[PDB]
Amino acid sequence: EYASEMNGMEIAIIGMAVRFPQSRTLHEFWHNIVQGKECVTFFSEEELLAEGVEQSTLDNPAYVRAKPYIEGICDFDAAFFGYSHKEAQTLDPKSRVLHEVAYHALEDAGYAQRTSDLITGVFVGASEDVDWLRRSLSQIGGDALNRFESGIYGHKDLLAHLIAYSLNLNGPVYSLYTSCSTSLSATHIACRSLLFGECDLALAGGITIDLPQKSGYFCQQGMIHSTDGHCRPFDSQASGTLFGDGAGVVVLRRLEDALAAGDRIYAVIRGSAVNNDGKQKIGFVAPGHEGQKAVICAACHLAEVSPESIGYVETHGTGTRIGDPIEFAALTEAFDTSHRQYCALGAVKANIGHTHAAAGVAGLIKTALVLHHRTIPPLANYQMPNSKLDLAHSPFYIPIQPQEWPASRMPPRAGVSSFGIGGTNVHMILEGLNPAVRDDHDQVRAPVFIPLSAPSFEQLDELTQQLTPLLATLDASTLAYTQQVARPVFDCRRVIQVENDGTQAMLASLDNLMPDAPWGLHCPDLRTTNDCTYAQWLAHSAHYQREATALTALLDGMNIPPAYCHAETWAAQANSSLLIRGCQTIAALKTWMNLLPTLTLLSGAGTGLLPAAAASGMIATQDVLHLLWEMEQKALHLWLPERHEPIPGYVLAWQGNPITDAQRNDRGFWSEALLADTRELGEGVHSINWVRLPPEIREDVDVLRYVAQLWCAGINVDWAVWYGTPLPQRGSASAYPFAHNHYPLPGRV
Amino acid sequence: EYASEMNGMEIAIIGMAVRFPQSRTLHEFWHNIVQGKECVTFFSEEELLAEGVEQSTLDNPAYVRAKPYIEGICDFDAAFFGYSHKEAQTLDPKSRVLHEVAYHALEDAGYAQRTSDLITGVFVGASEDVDWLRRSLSQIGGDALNRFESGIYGHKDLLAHLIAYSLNLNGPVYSLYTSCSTSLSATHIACRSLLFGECDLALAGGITIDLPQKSGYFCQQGMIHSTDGHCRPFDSQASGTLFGDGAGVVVLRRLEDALAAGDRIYAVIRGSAVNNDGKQKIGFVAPGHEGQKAVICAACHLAEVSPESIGYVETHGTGTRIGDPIEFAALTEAFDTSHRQYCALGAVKANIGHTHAAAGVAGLIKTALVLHHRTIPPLANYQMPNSKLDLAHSPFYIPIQPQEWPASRMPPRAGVSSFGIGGTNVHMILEGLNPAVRDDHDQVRAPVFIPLSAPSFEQLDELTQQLTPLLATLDASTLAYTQQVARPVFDCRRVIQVENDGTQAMLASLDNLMPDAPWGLHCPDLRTTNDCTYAQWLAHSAHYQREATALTALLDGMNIPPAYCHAETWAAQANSSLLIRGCQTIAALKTWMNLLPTLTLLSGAGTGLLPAAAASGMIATQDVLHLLWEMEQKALHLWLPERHEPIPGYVLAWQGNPITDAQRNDRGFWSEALLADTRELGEGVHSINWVRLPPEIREDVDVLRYVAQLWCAGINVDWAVWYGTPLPQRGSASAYPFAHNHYPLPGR
Repeated sequence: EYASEMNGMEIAIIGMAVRFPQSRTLHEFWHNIVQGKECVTFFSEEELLAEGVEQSTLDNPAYVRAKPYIEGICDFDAAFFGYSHKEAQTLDPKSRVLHEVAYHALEDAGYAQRTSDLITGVFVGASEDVDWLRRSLSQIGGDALNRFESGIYGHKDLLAHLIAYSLNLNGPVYSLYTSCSTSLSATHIACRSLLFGECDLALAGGITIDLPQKSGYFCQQGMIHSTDGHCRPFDSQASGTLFGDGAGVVVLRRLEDALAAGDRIYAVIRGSAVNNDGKQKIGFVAPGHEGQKAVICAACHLAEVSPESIGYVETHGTGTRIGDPIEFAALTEAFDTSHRQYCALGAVKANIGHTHAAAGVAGLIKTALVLHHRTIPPLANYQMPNSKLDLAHSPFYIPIQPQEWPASRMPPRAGVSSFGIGGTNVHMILEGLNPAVRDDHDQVRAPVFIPLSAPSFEQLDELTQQLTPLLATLDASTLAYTQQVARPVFDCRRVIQVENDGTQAMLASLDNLMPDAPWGLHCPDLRTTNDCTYAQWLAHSAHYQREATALTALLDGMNIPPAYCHAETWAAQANSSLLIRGCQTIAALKTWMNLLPTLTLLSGAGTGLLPAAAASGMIATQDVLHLLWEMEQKALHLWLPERHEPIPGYVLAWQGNPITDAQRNDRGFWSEALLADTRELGEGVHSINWVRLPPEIREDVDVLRYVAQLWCAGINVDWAVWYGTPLPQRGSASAYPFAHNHYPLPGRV
Repeated sequence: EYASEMNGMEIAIIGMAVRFPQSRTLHEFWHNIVQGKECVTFFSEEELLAEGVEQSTLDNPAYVRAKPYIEGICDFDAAFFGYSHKEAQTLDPKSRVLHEVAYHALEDAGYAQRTSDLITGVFVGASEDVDWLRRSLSQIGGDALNRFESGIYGHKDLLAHLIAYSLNLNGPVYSLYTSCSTSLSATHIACRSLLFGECDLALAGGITIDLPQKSGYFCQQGMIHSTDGHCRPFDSQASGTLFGDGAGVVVLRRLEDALAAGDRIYAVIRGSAVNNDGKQKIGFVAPGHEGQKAVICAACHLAEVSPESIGYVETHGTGTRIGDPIEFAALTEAFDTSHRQYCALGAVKANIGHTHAAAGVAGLIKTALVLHHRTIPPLANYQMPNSKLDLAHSPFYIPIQPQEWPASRMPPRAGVSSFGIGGTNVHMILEGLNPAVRDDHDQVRAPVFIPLSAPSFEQLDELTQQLTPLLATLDASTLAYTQQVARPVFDCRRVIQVENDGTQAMLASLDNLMPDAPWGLHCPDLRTTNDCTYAQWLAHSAHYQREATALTALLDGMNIPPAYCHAETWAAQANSSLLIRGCQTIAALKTWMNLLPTLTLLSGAGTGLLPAAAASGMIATQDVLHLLWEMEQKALHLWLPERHEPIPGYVLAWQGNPITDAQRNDRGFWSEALLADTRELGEGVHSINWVRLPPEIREDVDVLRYVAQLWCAGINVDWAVWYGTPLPQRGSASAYPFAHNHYPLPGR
């Protein structure tokens, strides 16, 4: 829950995906952040010569062989996003990488393929590097049609529109640029476009791929750059600024919609200000002290947040000698508080370098993870404060070792600053959420079931190997529920059972399974039997209880005695009646049609045929219920009801033979079936699949195991029917395994 | 003035500028629009071959020798925007052109060098050309630092931040791209930034320049490019689209602020919508029926505008044979009304071609001019409707002749639609404001003065020759007023007096002025002169009337009046009462001080020292009214005042000799001062410029003529002080004369 006063300006971060340096996933990114490790990979001369960088530049001492690079520039799943191999070859690598990162952000949001009723805008940015321009334009142009298609597909300008076209997003799709605050500017436009209500979801956040991956950079004195290959923000050894690669996408909702839909929310963006320096600085690349102070004050006033209550600031933190004290003094002036050493500082550019179009979304994703985990990270590469940082009389301390959030700064509020080269300064105030009530004291909960699904079996193997650090990071219950309801399903399926001690047990396939057969559920004669089509196991399911309330409301005005009209009392008086057994079987079959929506046949022998017919809709419920009352006591003058047709996707059976619109008008075989009361099991051959549980069901999760084994077959099980009236909070499941085909870079000088 | 409902959603287009094909200014653009002029030019083989296009590419029959191009992409005034010459050479030729167009839009809004208290955002978007990438990266990378600076100045994506740096705009500055709708998406999020309160002004715009200017293009079957160099939207012989260069910037403001600040408003964007096609089309480069229909419906809903009240729709109108019936059908099914042919269809791409990424602001500027001029333009190259177009069962007709905006369509609402290749569809609903009243009642009353100013006399001559089409189009009085209050002043100045027949007479300069002399206002003796400090001519000023009312409100508490008060009949006893001559002089002097900010001396011949000290603050105003009443009766002893401190500046003199802090404290100087002198040049020689008006003054525009000659003689004039309580309306004055320097394109 949020637990602060809700103005209208509240945007929730409901799912984030990264491809930062050494940070392929969000958990690897958080691991690098809380471990405080630099993600720059210093290379070797053989690696530079392999990537096409010549010894006449390797011998140059102002060429630092270091780059915070991204693995997987050339890998792309073309067919998943609707591309041909020729189209994916002509695509920019930024287009391919942000295709995958944006899909992973929708997946982490829980909206991977349920973007139909939601308007989703794509607000992404992209840096431009001249290296891709040299490679792509230096190739032979050929014809004019190919050149027009190459200018459409292979430029970063149409990045957002390609992402929207592949992911079928029909909101405000903009491709922004403000050159270092590009992705907090994109997040600001996303927040404003959501608060206006143009879109209901918003993908925000940029990408930089410096085409030559595994290369170095030319440090130079007139530039600002890291002279040694490390970025040291707010540090006495601040060498300069290290330009990494990166890609980050956040998915954003209004907090009212995100709380109503049960979305996991990392943090909420309370307010966001954007200004520009204009001429109020030294030059075009200079920082502006007053512009940064004004944007922090405007965002704090925006968020109705006093900077007393801010416990972390993700600074822009470029690691330069002169820009860091301007940023610190602007933060000190905007925090006109006279409270000393309470807010932490941070810079993600210590870890992943400057990212230049994903720098703002790097800071936003890092700050949302900081508020989500309530853990102040360490600021990497920091030992001594910069000599002109007046750190002692300031609001801000710098964390050297990871710590949890201070108790006297609650609710956790934090600020994300990204200040552009170009002058565009963005500040965002973010508030953390109160953590979820885990009512377990690490007691024995249940074996949970994680339904992995991939379009091919090797990707399913990638998923199953992905599940092990995922269970190392999260809890099994929310990961299981999120893979149940928030992930789209595909052909190749696999369920993993996870116990209290973490052991990933693959559920076995179903036996006696034949392909291309209808799915049926048969209920025996309820006069002799006791199981009311497994209704003692659906008694928790908050849908059986819903249909029990429905039959209670229908019965009140129908039947006299109290013991038949109280809900949730039917467990003890189950064997004491037949009307109770029929009502239990009605609600059980309704839940067994909600689950397994492709369960097509309904079957029933003896007096369970009236539950089968009333659930299927072939007979109305009224005459079934009071008819079942006289089968409870009278068994004389049965009244055969009206011939209704069932629910048109569904179909009835008697013992496996479908009694469907060929005999249904007859009074003969209905009364012959009902008055017989035989219960005899159904025949061996019906060429269909029976929903028949194993007889070792004693623990209320073996039924969930069985419907998981059903899901591992062709059934598209709707798992939300199963769960009780406290539904599980969602959280983050697996990321998609992409069928990584390889497209090389056409490199030419 | 607006005549609709203020929901708080309205954004006023208060200033526009273009650089379109054959459209250097806004008026050339509107002339090309109303004449239906196709602004595409066709080249000969010698012109293209000498321009730098290969002979094989010329004699290819799949080459079309036509391009709607911008004149002057290599010209730029670098020193105006803070650029050195190499630094402006490293600017791409979209940065230079859009600095000029953006300054012209901000100047047309009247906020050139007035964006101090206003937070101004820049929301522009360029479309990158592969050919200037070939130029700029065909240059040798001699240094790494030069490559970094040439990557942050050479790339179009820093376009908005370069504009905001050069113009000192400190609001939300974004560079955007949504394709054929880049500049309407820019206008859209500019509108949302204004409506949210992020910025008070917003420069929204876009630009394409495909850098071989004057060069043809390649067409074939798989491209949408036109077969014959003609863009013919909604036409039977629609060949295909025709891509040209273009630039255009609108300046936007919230409508309540634009009405409060008295801005000229072209049109009012009532509501805007942006969606995307998504995957719901055939391909990525295809148009989408449902996206366009949904965005037109959403924009009409958010604007609270019924689609039967829309009298003109500026379409995308790309000129293709397939996309034109798709766009017409989406407009038809978004216009759910059953009325037939009440709305005109427009397409600026008939005129200027598909100016990519400036097409949205081309259509928006055209639509805002249509609503401003209340004129429905022809659709150019239109002869016959397309065979898939059902104009008969539709809300739309295609005008062939320039029609007036019909009655029973007030207030004039219009929609503008730009539909990107990329899927982003923007639709906007614009409402025209109202016509200007023109309350001269077709009579001759006043020559009016147009203060041109420029930093050099070549620029000032160019600005002077701007006035023949500007007076051919605009009203002279509002042209003069918005030159007076809404243009920045520079050093080289020239006033052009325009009489009521429109003939331009340059206003002759002051033939006797002294350059370093401080300016002073001498007022003579009050006992002998029936005339005050030109107060009979300054009576019509609003500032003078305000000061007279406040002064009389001070006066009547302890004046023991003879009831000659209330400051509206002071001309009645301006021959007799020394009291109201003195008070009238005080109010006038003070008006002269507020009208000319560089006024210093206040010399007086005797009893004019009381109004002089009343303005300069050395004696309090109540004290000089009381003492001057005592001088009116004069039977008692003379009074020595409290002798307060002087105001900074505004120093006192007696005959031109600035006397302060030597005998300003004691008594007898005041005695020999309040005894009269009756001498005009009492100083002899002191090298002081005076505000002695010409001796022949009849028409009351002669005093404004003298103030204009003072302005042309090197001092600032607060021109708004002069005018009455109905102030004139601002309008469009004059495009700035940029000192063009040629920056050639690099080879290959």
